[PDB]
Formats: sequence, structure tokens, C-alpha cells
Amino acid sequence: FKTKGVIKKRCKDCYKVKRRGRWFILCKTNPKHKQRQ
Amino acid sequence: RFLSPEFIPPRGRTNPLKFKIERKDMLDRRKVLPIPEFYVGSILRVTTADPYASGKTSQFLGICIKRSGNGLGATFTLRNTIEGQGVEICFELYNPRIQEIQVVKLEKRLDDNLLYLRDALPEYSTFDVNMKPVPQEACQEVPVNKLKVKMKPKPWSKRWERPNFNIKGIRFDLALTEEQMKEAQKWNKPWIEFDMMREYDTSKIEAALWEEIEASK
Amino acid sequence: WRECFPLQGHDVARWFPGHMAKGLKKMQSSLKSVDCVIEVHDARIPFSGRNPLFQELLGLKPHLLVLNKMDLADLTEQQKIVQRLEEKGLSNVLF
Amino acid sequence: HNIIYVNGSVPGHKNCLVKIKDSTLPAYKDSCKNLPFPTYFPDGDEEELPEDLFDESVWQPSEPSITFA
Amino acid sequence: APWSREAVLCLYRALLRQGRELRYTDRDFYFASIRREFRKNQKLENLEAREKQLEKGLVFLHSKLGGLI
Amino acid sequence: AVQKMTRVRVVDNSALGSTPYHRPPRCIHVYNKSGVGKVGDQILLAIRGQKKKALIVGHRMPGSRMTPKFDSNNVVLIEDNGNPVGTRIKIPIPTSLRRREGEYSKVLAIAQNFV
Amino acid sequence: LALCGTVLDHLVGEETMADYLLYTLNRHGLFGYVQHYALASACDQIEWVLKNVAIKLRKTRKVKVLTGTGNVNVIQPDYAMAARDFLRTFRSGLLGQVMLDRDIIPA
Amino acid sequence: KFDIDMLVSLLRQENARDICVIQVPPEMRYTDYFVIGSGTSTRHLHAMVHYLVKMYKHLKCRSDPYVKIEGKDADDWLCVDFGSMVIHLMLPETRETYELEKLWTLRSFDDQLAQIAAETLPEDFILGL
RNA sequence: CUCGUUGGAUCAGGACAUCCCAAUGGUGUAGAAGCUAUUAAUGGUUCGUUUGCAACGAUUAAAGUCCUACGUGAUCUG
Ligand SMILES: [Mg+2]
Ligand SMILES: [Mg+2]
Ligand SMILES: [Mg+2]
Ligand SMILES: [Mg+2]
Ligand SMILES: [Mg+2]
Ligand SMILES: [Mg+2]
Ligand SMILES: [Zn+2]
Repeated sequence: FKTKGVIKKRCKDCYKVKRRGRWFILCKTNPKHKQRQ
Repeated sequence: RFLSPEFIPPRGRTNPLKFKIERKDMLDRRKVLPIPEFYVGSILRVTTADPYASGKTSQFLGICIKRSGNGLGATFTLRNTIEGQGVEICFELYNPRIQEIQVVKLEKRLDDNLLYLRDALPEYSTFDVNMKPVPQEACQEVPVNKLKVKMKPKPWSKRWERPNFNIKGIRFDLALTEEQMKEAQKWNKPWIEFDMMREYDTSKIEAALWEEIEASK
Repeated sequence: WRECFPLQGHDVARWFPGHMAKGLKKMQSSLKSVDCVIEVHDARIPFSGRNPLFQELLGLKPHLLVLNKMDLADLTEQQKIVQRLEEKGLSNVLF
Repeated sequence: HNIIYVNGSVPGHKNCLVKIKDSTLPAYKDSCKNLPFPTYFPDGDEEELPEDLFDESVWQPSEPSITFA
Repeated sequence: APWSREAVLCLYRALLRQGRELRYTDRDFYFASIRREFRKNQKLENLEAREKQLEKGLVFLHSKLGGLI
Repeated sequence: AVQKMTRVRVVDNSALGSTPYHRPPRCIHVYNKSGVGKVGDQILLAIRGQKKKALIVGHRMPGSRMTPKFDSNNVVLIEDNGNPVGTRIKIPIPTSLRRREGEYSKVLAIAQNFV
Repeated sequence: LALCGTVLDHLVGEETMADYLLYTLNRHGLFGYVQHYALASACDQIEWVLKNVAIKLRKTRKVKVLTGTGNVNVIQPDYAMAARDFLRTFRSGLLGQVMLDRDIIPA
Repeated sequence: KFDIDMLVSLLRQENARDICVIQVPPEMRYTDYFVIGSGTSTRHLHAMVHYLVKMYKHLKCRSDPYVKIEGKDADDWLCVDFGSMVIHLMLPETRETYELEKLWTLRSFDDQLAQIAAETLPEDFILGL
């Protein structure tokens, strides 16, 4: 959950979500790819 | 009639009912454990149970240097020197872990306090641990030992030469020059001994207490 | 007779106050005006204790080492001492 | 003599009136159940209480001297 | 030097007998402890030192072997 | 009340501290949340240009009732590992150290007397 | 460094320094002090040398000494002056010329 | 039950090299029994000490409070203090240096205490002529 | 071809860009030490030695970074 200006997918399995007013990419395979805006 | 000092109430605005309750509890304990008569300067042996140990008691022998407290809070301090090490323990009369109190030698000293023994030579406070009790005569006046101790170098824990202490059991002449003694008198405060409103008269109270104390028997 | 002195937890101590530290800055600032640098140290302690700051900080300018207080020191083998100083590179030394 | 023995120090000078009340701390929330619910009425004479009521840990006077066996 | 050489022999022998009568502490160690101490101390002594060292057995043996059980 | 700078008496038999010479050892640090150190409290002691941990076994300050008040501040030298430096302690040591939180059994074994 | 006086003697302490002089002088074998200070033929105990030299200088002081029965101020020989006075003589050359680093010449 | 006989028997099971058992007269306000044991290695002390404490917790002591393990900071002396019994465990080198057995066996004649003498009362050093 | 207010004592107010306490993500997170990140301003945030501030010694759960005209001289002081 690194907070970055730009959210970019790091893998094919990565998907995008809009939770609690911010954009999140969560990857089932790798928790490392989890991010927040 | 020797009335234990704690029984006499101190003056104030406290109601007598507080003292009456405390006396009743105190008298009950005296039945279980007898508190022998003793005065400051008498050598005492006290047996007390040690909470740290398991079913084991301990004894300490020393000369009673101070009596303080009122009611169930009454305490006494007895002092002795062991292996060249001076030790003082403050003992509570009615503590439930005291098994016995023994008056090895019943005697009175010239002073009401023996705190100055800290500045006296070691011999004047050393007492044999296993010293056997001496015979005592009830139908007599308590012996008054008039020994005047010898002090160690001048720097003392307190200024015993000063008039406020009113010590009458120290050999000042050997330790202090006459000029010093005159200097101490600058703090004499002679007026105090002659103000009639500083006197606490317990004649009626002592008579009243004795009847009730004897009544419980 | 006797035995080697044991440390037994002894600690090295120093006072090194501000003026000692502040003085060092002036040495750096005033280095330009100095044509050459003379190192003065006690003869009785030729090299056991020395301040390395001088050589590194003042190494730019030429440095010559002089051991003063020679009278209060024993110099039975002074020649050997010079060799050790020469070994370090400080060949030019006057007592 | 209607005397209650309360641990530690109580505010006020000696002979000062106080307001004793059941404790409000969370641990003491339901300690009133065992005690008389409205109050105790001696006139009722349901039971004759002893003069002095003690707690189990308290060492009553006239008991044998405490031994730490 | 000692109170009597007969007592020394008797005393030292007495300690060995006492060791044979023991319950908890190691039999072998007690024998070694007495032997080593007796071999060293009693070899060289003076009138005062020997009397004191001989006092060990009298007090030690007569005090449950120093409390050994 | 043993604090910083207090001159203390090393009631022990250690050659380093028990020998009667040099100024009385002075307390440098008290291992308590408060500065004041009482019986059973460790303290750091400076002896002969060395820093040695010690243990308080008695002090001159009045204590709770039924407790021994000594006429001098007594302390015992303890190694870093906890083993006491001295092999014997002949002066009486208070027995309260047994139930105080900490490791004191080693000192009690060394101390023959008990008050 | 303390022996030659480069660092203030306060923080190090003359007493501790005084011992180092005895060890070094004894190890070197330059027993100049015995002649200057008439104490004995030779000694290697710091306590012993300090005791006698104070008598030679007639230096004494009153020092508090902790004892079991209290704190008593009892007069004592002035050890501190012996350390200070002894130290001064060494740097004034009375004891004799020394080489503190004599061990390092072999290297 | 946890007692001296069981404790020493357990010690023999773990095979402590040296075992000493000392009964303490009631006069001293201390433990009823004093025990000393030796150990081959530092690990041996840790193993045996832990084993004895584990047995104590299992073997009753439900009402009795638990016992701390002391000396783990050091590598050569571990002492455990039960309410009525105290066991001090040390390596052979530590045992001989301290000489615990002589202290408790000889209460006031032990050589180490004999060597120490009561310090003379400080007397002022007076310079004369 | 030289240079232009401020320590300390007393009492502290607030900011969070968190030093410690607390709640969590990720980890090149086995357990144990950590490292990286987010949320949170709740209370706390040491004693000395050298002494002109810079070092140092012992500790602590931590010995935070800053603003309040050196925060504060009609409260005191270098
Ligand atoms: Mg009063
Ligand atoms: Mg005083
Ligand atoms: Mg504030
Ligand atoms: Mg934040
Ligand atoms: Mg200061
Ligand atoms: Mg103003
Ligand atoms: Zn992914």
C-alpha cells in the first residue's frame, strides 16, 4: 500500500478497485503489487 | 502503677470515642500476649515471626532508645551493634507477628531519649546477644542508671550540646570546651519552661484510664 | 619484583574543550599565510602519543618535527629514535 | 457504635461529615446484590448481628499470634 | 604441636566412620573433602594454628558433620 | 537514600574494594526509575579509576517498621554476570532481599549472618 | 601524556598517575627517588611510598573515613600532596632522565 | 510430592557429578535445607536446572508460588530458590574458588571468614618530633 | 585591494513533516532482530562531565523535528 501519484499495474493478474474514495490495485498472486493512491 | 505511655491520649479535638475503641482492641491483645513493663534504656529481647522464612521466627536484642506512638500504633526502637555494625529496628507493640517481648534488664536512664548513643563510643551501645536475664524486684523503684557516656569527635548527627535537646547523660566537659558550651546557651529559650499553658495535665485521665484498664483485668 | 601494569578496565580520558576545537578552525583558515609548519612535541614521549590532526590537516605545507624538553629525557639511543621518525617519513628532526 | 472501617485516607478534617456510598467502579458494579437491598432494619429483627463484623483476611484481636508457616 | 597425636588419628578416623553413615550427600565426595583438607593443613602448623584446625573436627563432627545429611 | 556521588562502604572481602585505602567509593549511577536507591537496588560504583557494579545491602535512611536501619551505607560488589566479586560477607545482611524482586540468592549464600 | 603534563592532572587524578610513575621508574630501574626521598632502598607499593614521603614533607590532612558505627573525621597522612609533590619532581628532572617509550625502540 | 528425597533422586537421575545436602538449623532465618550440585558443562546446568523446575510446576505447588531461575546471565553458577529448599549449581572451577560447603558446614570457623579480621577503629595518625 | 543577537531558570501554547506508547499493509517477513510504508498529536520525551556550544559517560519504552519577535529580562540571570 505505497501511496503514489500514479497507479500502474505490475502484472496481468492485477485488477483495479475504487474503495473508500481512492483507487486500489490488488493482485491475488503477489501481495507486493497492492497499492493505493 | 506503671501505665503504658500509649494509653494516655494526646490532646486535640479528636473525640474520646476514637480512643475507647482502640483501647478495647489493645486490651484484647494484651490478654493473648503480655507486654512487660520497660522504660527507655532497658535491654529487651523481642521474638518476631519472619514472613520471608517458612515457619521460622527470629529474635533481636538491643537497648530501647525511644518510645513513640499512641494507641494501637505504639512503637519502640531497640538498638544493638553486631559484628561492629550498628543496627536499629523500630518495633510495633501490637503487631500480630510478635510472639514474645522480654525485659532482659528493667532500668531507667537519665534521659528520655538515647538517640545520642549514635555519637557515643561503640561500647556504650554494644550488648551481648545471649546475655541472661537479671533478677528483678517488683516492690522497688525502677533502677535509674546514671551513666554519662563519652562522645566521639565533635561532628555529630545532631547538635546534642544545644539547649533544645536538654540532654543530661553526656559528658560534655571531656568533648566540649567551656567556651563552646556558653555559645550553645544563646539558643536557650528560658521562657518555655515557665509558660503555664504548655503543660498537659493528665491526672484525671490517668486515674480514669487506670480504673478501666484494671477493670478489664 | 614487579609485573606489567594491567589495564583492568581503565579508560582513556580527554578534556578537548571548545577553544581546542575552535582553535583548529583558525589553523585551517590561516594555513594560506603559513610558509611552513613546525611540529613541537615532548622528547620524553616521541611517538607514543601524537595528534594526527596536524599532519593530515597541515600536510599541505611542509612540516618539520622538533622534540623539545630534551633535557628532561634520556637519549642513550637517540640515533635509533631518528630512524623510526625517518621510517614514518619525518627524517628531518631536531631536538 | 455504627463505625465503619474504610481503607486508606478519606478527604476532610477529623470530625468532618462525609458521603459514604456504594462504589461506582466497573469491578464493583454488582456488589450490592449480596448486601441488604433497600437497607438493614434492626427493628425488623430478622437476624441479630454481632457487635463487630470482620473480613476473612482481617486478623481479629485476641486471636493467636500470626505465624507465617 | 597438636593437643595429642592420638586425638588427631582418632579425630581423622572418626570422620571416616561418620562418612560411612550418610544418607543424601555423596559418600565419595565427603571422603575426598576430609582427606584433602587433613592432608594439607595438618602437615605444617604451629601451636595456635593446629589447635584451631583441630577444633574443626570437634565442632564439625559434633554438629551433624556440619549439617551434612 | 544512595544517590550519585555518595561515598559508600564496600562491605565485602574483594581485594579490589575491601582493602582499606584510597577515597571511599562514590556512586555514579543508580539502576532505578527514580534516582534514590534503597536496599536490594543495584548501583554503578567508581573504584580506583574503574567502574564496577555493586548491590546495596543496607543504608542509613529510616525504613518501614520492623526493618534494620544500619549506621553506615553498605554495598556489595557484583560482577557483570551477577556473581558477587567477594567470596564472603561477614557483616549482617538484611533478609528482605530474599522476597524482593530480583536475583539475590547468590549474595544470601555468601552472607553467613542474617538480620 | 598525563605524566608529562600535557593533559590536566585533575581529570586523570594524581593518585592514579602517581602509581604509573612508580611502575615505570621501577621497570626502568632508575631509583632516583630513593635518594631524593629518604624512604628505603627500593619499593614497588604505591601505598607504601606515598605514606613515607608524606612524613618526609610533614604533610597531613583530616579525611572522613566510613566506618560501621558512623562517619568519623580522623586525621590521616596527606596522600594527595605526596602524589602532587612527587609528580612535580619527576617533571623537574630531580628523579632523573627517563624514556617512557623505552619498550618500543626494538619495535 | 515435591520434597528433598524426590529432588535429590531427580538429581541422581540427571547424573549431577557432585551432590551436597546440608540441613539448616532453625536458628538461622533461612531455608530448611541447603543443597549444592555440580555440572559437567554450562549446557548441563541449563538442562538440569530447567528439568527440575519443570518437575516442580507439574509436581503440586498449586497453592505455592512459582520459583524464578537465577544465574542464567552467568555461564557457571545457577541458583534456584524454593520456599523451603535452595539449590546452588556451579561448575567445578566456581565451586572450589568460592568454597560454599565450608561456609555452611563451618558457620563461623570457615577459613575465609577467619582470614578477615574486624577493622580497627580509625585512629588519627599523629606526627611526632 | 574586509563582515553582517543569545544560552540558561520558571511556566509552557500550538503544528505533525511521529521520537516512544497504540492500530496495521508489504517484505528479498521460518522463529527471533529488523527494513520499508500508511493511519493516529493521546500522554510522555533523563542525569552528569569537560564549557563554549560542541564532544563525552552512564541509562531509558523514547532521550522527536519544528513554531510561539533568545516563546517568556514591568518574572530572574550568564
Ligand atoms: Mg510526631
Ligand atoms: Mg545528618
Ligand atoms: Mg506544552
Ligand atoms: Mg500523519
Ligand atoms: Mg548542571
Ligand atoms: Mg516581557
Ligand atoms: Zn500483481
